[PDB]
Amino acid sequence: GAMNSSNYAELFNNDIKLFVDDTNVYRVTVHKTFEGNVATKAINGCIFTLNPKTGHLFLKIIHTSVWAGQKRLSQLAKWKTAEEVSALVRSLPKEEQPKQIIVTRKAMLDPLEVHMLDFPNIAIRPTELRLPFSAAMSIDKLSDVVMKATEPQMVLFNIYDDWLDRISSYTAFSRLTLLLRALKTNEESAKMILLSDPTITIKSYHLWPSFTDEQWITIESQMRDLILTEYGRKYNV
Amino acid sequence: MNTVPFTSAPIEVTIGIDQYSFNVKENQPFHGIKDIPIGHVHVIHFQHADNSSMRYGYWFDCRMGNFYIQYDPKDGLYKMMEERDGAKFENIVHNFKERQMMVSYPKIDEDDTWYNLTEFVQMDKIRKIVRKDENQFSYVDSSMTTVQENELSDPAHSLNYTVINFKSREAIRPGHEMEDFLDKSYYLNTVMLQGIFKNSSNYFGELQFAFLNAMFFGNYGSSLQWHAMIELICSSATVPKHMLDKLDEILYYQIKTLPEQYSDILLNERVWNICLYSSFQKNSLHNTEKIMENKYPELL
Ligand SMILES: CC(C)Oc1ccc([C@@H](C)N)cc1
Repeated sequence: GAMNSSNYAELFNNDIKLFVDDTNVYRVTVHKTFEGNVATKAINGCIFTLNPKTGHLFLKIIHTSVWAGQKRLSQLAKWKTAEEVSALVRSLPKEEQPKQIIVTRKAMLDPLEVHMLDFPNIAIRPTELRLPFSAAMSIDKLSDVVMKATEPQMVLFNIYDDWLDRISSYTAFSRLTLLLRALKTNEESAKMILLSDPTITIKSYHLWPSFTDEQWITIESQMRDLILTEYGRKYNV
Repeated sequence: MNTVPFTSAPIEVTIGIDQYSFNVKENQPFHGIKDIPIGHVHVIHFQHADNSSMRYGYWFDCRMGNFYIQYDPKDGLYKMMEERDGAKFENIVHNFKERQMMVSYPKIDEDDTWYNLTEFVQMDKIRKIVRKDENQFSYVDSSMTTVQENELSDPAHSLNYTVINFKSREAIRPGHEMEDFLDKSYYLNTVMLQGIFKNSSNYFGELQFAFLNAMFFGNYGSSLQWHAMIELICSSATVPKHMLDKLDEILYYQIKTLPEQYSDILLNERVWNICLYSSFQKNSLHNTEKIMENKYPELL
């Protein structure tokens, strides 16, 4: 059934699974027209498809040309997501195909179920977790490749960098969700935290800074303080 | 006019014949039902006074044979049987008619309710949904499950309604996933009407039969089938104009005939609100929407 805090260790067992987040697929700017009406302009988007055990991220870039001449784009975006996830599964060797796909938004359930009819054994599950994957576009290297795309494109990343050499998947996912929650709550301050010290760099082949174990403890504590701070500023506590 | 005689009424029972129902007392002298209109299917149904568990009954057409009812004290139910001796039957019926031992089905210079509820229902199609090829009449009861219900356990006692499933490969063409899920016209018109039912009359026949089994026997799987067949039409953007007009008449009489006190269990809020207010055909069911709003404004 639905994924929640009670069955949370299931994410890090040995059954292949993917999270699918569709938040950033259909992205618009709302602006005024010369006549004083309101119009939207779409910008490139992406599907965020993540294996939480390995860190492997299948970032399918959604180029604005997809939407040309189409109606009801927010509905189309869910079906486009499901089409692309199904295409990804079919492209994978059988032993790499997931046994479960967890959608972060329940409106993806029926579109994905219908697109995956050929895969009766792949379970499509919602979750009651509020995961912060919408903030993927606050990661500079992911945002850069999406915005520069001139055509549909899939780009593969490891969202954990080399962390799994030193920590477990459970811990790596917790670090990731903390970083993304911080970037979602106050992007400027989170980015300031991550880049404050100029002697800590991002390897060309990585997404995050090369922190030592002790610096990650410092960073993580600073992220927790940020989230609680904003929770104070937000609710006056 | 035709007759269904009863050998006797050894146990106290409520007897239904089409939309009428009446009571007979334990060992009260009673030999059956006369003046049954020729040209329609009919259903004769039973609910025992001592155990209201299991409503059960028989679909039949008097043109297809001479049928009577006889209580079986071993299996504990009223059974329909066919009498092949035609002169014996006429003579039994004549003795019962002379002695005024049969209740009279209403005549009435005005009613069309039963016609309107069974317009497209044919015995031959009933006998393919209810498989018991040695009898010309068909038994249904409260507990019988449908083929689709069994997929999700005795196959010979099943209601073989046409399986409808909106998230199935039959319903969804490869490459037209969104199109076919949001607009069921290709499933309705190509797969079901052209492919399986052959015409809309057979579709409406199964829809009408499903409703009547839900209403008369409280058959839950029949209620599911009735709603699915309605939803498949209302969720199609492209439906022949004559089908929509006829569907409105069909549902009108079904809603008119439904007991007001059975609506809580016999009507599915989601399907009806979607069909009357959200679907492609939200503006095409004027008679049905008017009677639903005046009789069951709560559900909506
Ligand atoms: C012998 C005579 C025909 O028995 C009956 C008459 C009426 C009824 C119901 C209609 N009150 C039942 C049985």
